[PDB]
Amino acid sequence: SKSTAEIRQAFLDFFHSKGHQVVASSSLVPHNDPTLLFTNAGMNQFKDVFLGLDKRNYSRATTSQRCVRAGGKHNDLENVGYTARHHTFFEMLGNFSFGDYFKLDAILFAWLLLTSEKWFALPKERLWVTVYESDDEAYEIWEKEVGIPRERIIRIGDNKGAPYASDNFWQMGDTGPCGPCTEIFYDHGDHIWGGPPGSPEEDGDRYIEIWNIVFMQFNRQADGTMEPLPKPSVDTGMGLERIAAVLQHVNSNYDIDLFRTLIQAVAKVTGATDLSNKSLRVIADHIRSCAFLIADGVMPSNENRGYVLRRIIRRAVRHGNMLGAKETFFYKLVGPLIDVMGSAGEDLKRQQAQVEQVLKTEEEQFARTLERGLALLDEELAKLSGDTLDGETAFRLYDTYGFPVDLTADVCRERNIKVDEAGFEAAMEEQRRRAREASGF
Ligand SMILES: Nc1ncnc2c1ncn2[C@@H]1O[C@H](COP(=O)(O)OP(=O)(O)CP(=O)(O)O)[C@@H](O)[C@H]1O
Ligand SMILES: [Mg+2]
Ligand SMILES: [Mg+2]
Ligand SMILES: [Mg+2]
Repeated sequence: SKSTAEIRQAFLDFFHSKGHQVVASSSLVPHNDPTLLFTNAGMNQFKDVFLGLDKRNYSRATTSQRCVRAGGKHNDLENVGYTARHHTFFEMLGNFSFGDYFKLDAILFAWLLLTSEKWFALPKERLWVTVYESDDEAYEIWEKEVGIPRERIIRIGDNKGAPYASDNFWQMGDTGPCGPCTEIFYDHGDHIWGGPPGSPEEDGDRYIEIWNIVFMQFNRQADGTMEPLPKPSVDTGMGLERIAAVLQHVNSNYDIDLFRTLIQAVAKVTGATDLSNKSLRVIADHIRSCAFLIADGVMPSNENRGYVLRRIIRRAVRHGNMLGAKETFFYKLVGPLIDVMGSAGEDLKRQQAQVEQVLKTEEEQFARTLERGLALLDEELAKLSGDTLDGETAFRLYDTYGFPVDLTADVCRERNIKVDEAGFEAAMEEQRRRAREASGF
């Protein structure tokens, strides 16, 4: 089968050959949005083009966008290591039409790439699609132009309990370009728990969402009102790792060549003996988000973007501990990461020394308190009655040992114990009040 690298290039080559302009991935740091924490979709760099405020020399584009979903609208941090299909850092393969082709040709491009003998040659019987319930045009295309049997075409309405709140209405922000979308799913087999989309068991890893094709129609305003876009457009997004899994005949994103190699590197530097566990997969994922965030200019801190980075670094170091790592390890995975990323690893390669030093410093700093915090936590979980750790202990872990609340919660989750988050937030504010009271400002 093709390697992840070959799949990335094949996708871009397909669209370049179909008249699309190849455009480089944008940074993980949003160029001009204070609002958005990290780039979480291929659309972000084209946002103003879809709005009609910015014009390109080209009417169609294609990119492999590095994305991080670890906060805000789309936060997948707590899915990492629990689902087959979620990363913090991942690449979104996209094709974009800026007032060019619309619904029919978008759907055909996708079906061709996925099912053509000349291209990915996936079997049609394993593919399922969804459309926005009111999108009769997309439905008819799939049914009569592509020939999907009706039993594999699923209409999805406002299933998130509000107007336009739907798995088939795509909107990356509270404002900005958005629209109904049609999505292609692959059935990984009945040995896997989960139902098709539109069932209460859709969240299972059996029917995995591969490719999301958005029909950009509206600009959503702060009033929540939908203003029509000047030109109807197309924004699609396919997960590189997810399509790599399908193509390499594996069910989990972590079973693809890239992660098999990365996970091996993780086991090597930590001394882990298991070929896979939650922690090996978590660290493999985290090095990608941490290294690439640093390479894109994000520095660890206790505020905003810097804190999300710091939080991810520290969770990876904690998982390293659980594997039994005996020396500073996390920064040692930057080399191995650069290598598995191929052409998408060249920016990181340039900044390898900087990134390794940031990660080494951060891990060494946290190591001062980690084991002692873990001992305290273990001590408090042993004397705990009930399924919830009080927010006082969580605050103590934070205040003295530098455990972010989600790191503490991550440890507790593994033992079937919850963390009283409100109790933690209350403790945090009371300290803020003490700081105001004493300082006087
Ligand atoms: N955390 C993540 N890890 C890996 N791939 C992801 C991802 N989030 C999204 N993708 C991929 O990017 C594509 C387009 O993004 P979209 O915003 O539609 O994702 P989504 O959040 O609907 C997928 P899911 O329902 O599985 O979370 C998806 O079809 C999926 O293939
Ligand atoms: Mg999601
Ligand atoms: Mg989805
Ligand atoms: Mg989607």
